[PDB]
Amino acid sequence: TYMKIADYGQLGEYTCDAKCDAEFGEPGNIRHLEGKTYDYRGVFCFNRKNLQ
Amino acid sequence: TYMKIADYGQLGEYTCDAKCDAEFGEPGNIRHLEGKTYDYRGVFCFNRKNLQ
Repeated sequence: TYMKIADYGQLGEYTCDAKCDAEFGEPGNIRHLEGKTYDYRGVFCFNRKNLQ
Repeated sequence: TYMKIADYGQLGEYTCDAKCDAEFGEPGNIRHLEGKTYDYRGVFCFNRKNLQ
């Protein structure tokens, strides 16, 4: 698994220079998603004399 | 007791040189049998003066 940072939120807003506080902004998502892995295999035979 | 192995089995068969296997053979017998032993004894007497 791994992280999938989606979109940075809008944090600042350019307020007026009188208020003694900021204003809330939109958050960001991280979307911790995963993924699997597959396998590959096979076989093959032989004789012993027919190979010597 | 002692061993009495009867007869060695027939193991090999001169098979064809294509099959990836042998063929089973007859077994052998061992006949763990026993035997006892007998005893032999007797007595004979004498006088004492008549022997001096």
